[PDB]
Amino acid sequence: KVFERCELARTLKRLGMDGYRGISLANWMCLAKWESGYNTRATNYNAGDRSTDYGIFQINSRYWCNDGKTPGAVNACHLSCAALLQDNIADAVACAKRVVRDPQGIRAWVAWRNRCQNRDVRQYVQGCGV
Repeated sequence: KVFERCELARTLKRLGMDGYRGISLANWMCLAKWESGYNTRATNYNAGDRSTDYGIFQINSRYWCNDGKTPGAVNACHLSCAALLQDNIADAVACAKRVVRDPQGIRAWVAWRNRCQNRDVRQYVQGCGV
């Protein structure tokens, strides 16, 4: 599913993402935007380490979810990477919260640092009433 801006915003907010660990809703929105364009079926394979990024937040199979074909894989989120390509993003949000619980925070995602960190990200939530 490809969420519309404000539709994604109201959802992430009801799932307790606004301010989760000091991270604003606008920031989560910015990450999802550049990471997948709000598309839950996004995927990206990394030939270097044989891993794949899944979903709207592009959660990597090497450390977070199990896709069954990644070497030295950990399943820190304890779920199938397939659960991360579903229309209902409850599991993706839950695993996203787990990722940011590590010392690095949202900085774990290179795309967030390059396109969201230290920049005005207000446009992402203006007009949604969140």
